[PDB]
Amino acid sequence: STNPPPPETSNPNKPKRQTNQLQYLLRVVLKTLWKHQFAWPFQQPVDAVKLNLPDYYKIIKTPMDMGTIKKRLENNYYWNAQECIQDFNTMFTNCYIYNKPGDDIVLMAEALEKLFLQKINELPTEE
Ligand SMILES: CNC(=O)N1CCc2c(c(N3CCCc4cc(-c5cnn(C)c5)c(C(F)F)cc43)nn2C2CCOCC2)C1
Repeated sequence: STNPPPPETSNPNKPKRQTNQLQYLLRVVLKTLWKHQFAWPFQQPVDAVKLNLPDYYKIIKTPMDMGTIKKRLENNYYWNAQECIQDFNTMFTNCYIYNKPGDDIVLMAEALEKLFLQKINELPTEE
């Protein structure tokens, strides 16, 4: 099997805006998670081809990763902060759906999600 194309990251047919919450999600949330010791499995789409996992995209039909989230934030793809937050949650849920609980990949996702929830609990009120 090939990999699927990555999720769409740009759409010139929908309106664009910048807000302080989206700025916070790119500059504080994404930046802090990206530099984490355990970020590297989530920084790009799961490469089922290189990792020889033929059933990954048979099980995971809504893939998401922090490289896509990065690109969507940079392209002003999100109108609402909640759209981005939902993408982060999809990434974590995909990991918990596919991977063995208590094993290395899941432990790494849990560490990132804890940090994610801490930063989101400090999401600034709309400017
Ligand atoms: C968020 N990532 C994610 O959800 N994933 C899906 C499942 C997965 C991944 C890896 N990773 C990730 C870490 C790097 C890695 C490296 C190799 C590898 C082996 N040799 N070389 C040169 C590299 C392999 C291997 F499967 F090919 C797998 C993986 N494992 N699993 C499964 C875990 C259950 O058990 C079977 C493998 C990603």
